[PDB]
Amino acid sequence: HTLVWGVWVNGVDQGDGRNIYIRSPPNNNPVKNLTSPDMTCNVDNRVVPKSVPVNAGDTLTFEWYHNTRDDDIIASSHHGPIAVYIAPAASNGQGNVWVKLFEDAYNVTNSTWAVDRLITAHGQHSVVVPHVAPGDYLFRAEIIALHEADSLYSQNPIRGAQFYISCAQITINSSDDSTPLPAGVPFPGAYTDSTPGIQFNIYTTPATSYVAPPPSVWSGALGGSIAQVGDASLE
Ligand SMILES: O[C@@H]1[C@@H](O)[C@H](O[C@@H]2CO[C@@H](O[C@@H]3CO[C@@H](O)[C@H](O)[C@H]3O)[C@H](O)[C@H]2O)OC[C@H]1O
Ligand SMILES: O[C@@H]1[C@@H](O)[C@H](O[C@@H]2CO[C@@H](O[C@@H]3CO[C@@H](O)[C@H](O)[C@H]3O)[C@H](O)[C@H]2O)OC[C@H]1O
Ligand SMILES: O[C@@H]1[C@@H](O)[C@H](O[C@@H]2CO[C@@H](O[C@@H]3CO[C@H](O)[C@H](O)[C@H]3O)[C@H](O)[C@H]2O)OC[C@H]1O
Ligand SMILES: *[C@@H]1O[C@H](CO)[C@@H](O)[C@H](O)[C@H]1NC(C)=O
Ligand SMILES: O[C@@H]1[C@@H](O)[C@H](O)OC[C@H]1O
Ligand SMILES: [Cl-]
Ligand SMILES: [Cl-]
Ligand SMILES: [Cl-]
Ligand SMILES: [Cl-]
Ligand SMILES: [Cl-]
Ligand SMILES: [Cu+2]
Repeated sequence: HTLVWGVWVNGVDQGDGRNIYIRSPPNNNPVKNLTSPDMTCNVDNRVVPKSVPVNAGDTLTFEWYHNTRDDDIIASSHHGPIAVYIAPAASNGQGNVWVKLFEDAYNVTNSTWAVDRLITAHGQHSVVVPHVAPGDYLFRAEIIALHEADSLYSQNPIRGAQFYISCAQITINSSDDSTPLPAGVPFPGAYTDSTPGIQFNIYTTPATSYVAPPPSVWSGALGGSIAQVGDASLE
C-alpha cells in the first residue's frame, strides 16, 4: 500500500504533486485485475492541471510514501520489482504505447528486492529522461508486490500480484530527439496470467530465479537507480 507524493528533477523537489501533476488515485489500494483499465494509470485516470518541465538527460525521481511523506514507504512484506514506463500524453495511455525505461527486480549481491531498497531510499527511485521528441509525456511508475503472487487474481480474487501504479505528467522541453520513442506495449494487455514474473512464489523459489515481466528495457533508455536524491525532511 503506497502512493507517489511528487517528483524531484536533478535533485530538486518539485513539490506536492498529488492531483496536480500526478494522476493520483483516492487511496493506496493495489490494482490486481490485469485486464482492467485501472492497469493504465490506476483508478482515477484523468488529466490533472500541471505537467513537470524537464529536459532530456535530467534525473527524474519518483517519491513514494505509505500514509504520510517519508514514512515507512511500503510494508516490508511487499517484496517485488519496480519498473518505469513512458508514453506520449496524446495517447492517454491507450494502445501499444508504453516503453520501458527501467527495471529492477532482485539484487543478488545485496540479497534485496527492489522494494526493499526503495524503503531504504526513503521512497525514491529515478530514471534519466531519454532523448525523445520534445512534448508531453506520461511516466508510469509501477511497483509489483509479490507476497500473494503464488495465486492468480483471476482465479482467487483475494490473492494475486499487487500493482501500485502512478502516472506523472512530464513535459520534455529541450531534447535533440536522438532516440525517437518507439512502439510500446499496452496496459492493460502486456501482463497476462502466463506472463513471466506475474505468478511466482517468493517464499520457496529462490529470488535469483525470478524473471520480471517483459517487455525488456528499451535500448534508448539512459538508466536509473533506487536511491535517495533528496531529504524530504528539509522543507
Ligand atoms: O512463512 C511463510 C508464510 O508467511 C507464507 O505466507 C504468506 C505470508 O504473507 C501473507 O500476506 C500478508 C497479507 O497481509 C499483509 O498485511 C501482510 O503484510 C502480508 O504479509 C500471505 O498472504 C501469505 O501467503 O507462506 C510461506 C511460508 O514460508
Ligand atoms: O490481498 C489482500 C491483502 O492485501 C489484505 O491485507 C491487508 C491490506 O490492507 C492493509 O491495511 C492497509 C495498510 O496501509 C494503510 O495505509 C491502508 O489504509 C490499509 O488499508 C492490512 O494491514 C492488510 O492486512 O488482506 C486481505 C487480502 O485479500
Ligand atoms: O473483489 C473483486 C471486486 O473488487 C471487483 O469489483 C470491482 C470494483 O471496482 C469497479 O470499478 C469501479 C466502477 O465505478 C467507477 O468507475 C469506479 O471508479 C471504479 O473503481 C470494477 O469495475 C469492479 O470490477 O469485482 C470482482 C470481485 O472479485
Ligand atoms: C477485470 O476487469 C475487467 C475489465 O473492466 C472486468 O470486466 C472484469 O469483471 C474484472 N474482473 C474481476 C475479477 O474483477
Ligand atoms: O473498473 C472501472 C471500469 O469498469 C471502467 O469502465 O473504467 C474505469 C475502471 O476504474
Ligand atoms: Cl503527506
Ligand atoms: Cl539510498
Ligand atoms: Cl538533448
Ligand atoms: Cl514460483
Ligand atoms: Cl539515476
Ligand atoms: Cu499493501
